[PDB]
Amino acid sequence: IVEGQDAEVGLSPWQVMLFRKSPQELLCGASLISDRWVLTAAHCLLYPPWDKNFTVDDLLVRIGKHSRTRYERKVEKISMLDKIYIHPRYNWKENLDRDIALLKLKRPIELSDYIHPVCLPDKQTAAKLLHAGFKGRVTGWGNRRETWTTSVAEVQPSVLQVVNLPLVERPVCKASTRIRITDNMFCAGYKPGEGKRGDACEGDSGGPFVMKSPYNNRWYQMGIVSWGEGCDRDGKYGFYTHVFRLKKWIQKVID
Amino acid sequence: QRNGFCRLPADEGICKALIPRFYFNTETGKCTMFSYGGCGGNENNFETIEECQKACGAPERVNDFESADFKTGCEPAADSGSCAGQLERWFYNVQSGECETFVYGGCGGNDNNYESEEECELVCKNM
Amino acid sequence: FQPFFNEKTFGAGEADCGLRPLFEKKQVQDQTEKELFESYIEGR
Ligand code: NA
Repeated sequence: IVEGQDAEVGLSPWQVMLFRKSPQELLCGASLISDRWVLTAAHCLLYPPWDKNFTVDDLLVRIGKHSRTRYERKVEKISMLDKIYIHPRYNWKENLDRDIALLKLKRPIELSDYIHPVCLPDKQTAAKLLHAGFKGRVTGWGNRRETWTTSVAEVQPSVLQVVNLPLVERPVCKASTRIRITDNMFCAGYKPGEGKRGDACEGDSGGPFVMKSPYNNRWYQMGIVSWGEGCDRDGKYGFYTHVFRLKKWIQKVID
Repeated sequence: QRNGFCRLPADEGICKALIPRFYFNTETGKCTMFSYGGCGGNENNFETIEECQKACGAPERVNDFESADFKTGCEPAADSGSCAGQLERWFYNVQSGECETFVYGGCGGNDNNYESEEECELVCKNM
Repeated sequence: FQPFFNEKTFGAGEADCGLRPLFEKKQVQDQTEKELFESYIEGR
């Protein structure tokens, strides 16, 4: 997360770290949607240009985390996956269209102060909340700047990072990129001259873009960190998987 | 992953120069040389192969994740405690080098006591 | 609010979703959620 801040403890109790157990690394962010199911980006699991096709044997999820690196004994939960479900129409070749994956936990996890599921939007929530200018929230353990001069070490957060970003209208998203945008995407970020900055970056992918409803006080996951063009560049915006548009697929997989 | 321009095709543009540049080829997964005409094209266009790899190849990522304190969290032998519960727990066995099951009472014991094999292996079978 | 998924396959948690134990559950607002609500006045 670029131009964000350290998240408070328990700020984002649905936040999930997708973790590689071999060369121990943060692969991606994710989110807890029940005691059993985790939502992430398809490209976190499957990307043929990098020879990437992660199985349940390759991965762990770490839930309830604050520190990126500390083993948070008795607060974080570490668990294996039962199954992986990638959208069958995921367009990895062109534009990451339908960048969505469902992760079934091997065992249901117990909820706590630090572990709690996010809501998925219904039709009315999506209609009321998806307005240009309205701000959502992005969280992750990814890079704090796009580039470094000596080492990727200088851009690592010690704890979970948070940034709030305004939704952007279609025409502005379209003109910012040479890549083709679909209704399975929306973009977010400040415009040049708005005087504010912030973006997701490498390592934040798969993480949640959430909005707090003024109607019922609940947090809803509206998007998944999908792609961008660098991190926090002027005239550019982050793109997010439009979760409500892909809700029919989520229900089909879970049912 | 994130960088969308990496999935754009190589674009020479309409200008007539032969400038050696690099682009990420998604079919091969390799940063590949092409001739750039000197005007237009797209962001899948790098002066060096290193610049391309940094922008478009699999990234350099830290492995600075902490494991359990070995002395207190992994070395001690399994301890059931004082209670009479029958909870299946995992402990790192220094002799065998494996995380193994033991029966835990629910109270007392030591830090070498984990709820899954995979948590134990994560925090004990690393440095 | 009313839950959308079937609990038998979804598991538990949907009924209480999106309400954070350390924030909404104790009526404590977080550092920047005011910014989010302010955007509702400002936005379309
Ligand atoms: Na930007």
